Amino acid sequence: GKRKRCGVCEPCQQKTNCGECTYCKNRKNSHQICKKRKCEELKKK
DNA sequence: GCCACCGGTGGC
DNA sequence: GCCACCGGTGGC
Ligand SMILES: [Zn+2]
Ligand SMILES: [Zn+2]
Repeated sequence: GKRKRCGVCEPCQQKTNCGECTYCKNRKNSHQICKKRKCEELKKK
């Protein structure tokens, strides 16, 4: 295996959740990070 | 065929 | 136990 976030992309440097995406609005049930914090390198295969 | 997203689970 | 990657696929 599993890749780790890069830690330096703009999403990785975000310090707070966007509060408006589907994953933010469903935080208590979602297994997914805020769409605005998802690492740009993890979006690539 | 695309892609948002469910949910199993690896890594800590 | 929590976080959130990632395989698979429902819904389009
Ligand atoms: Zn968000
Ligand atoms: Zn990153």
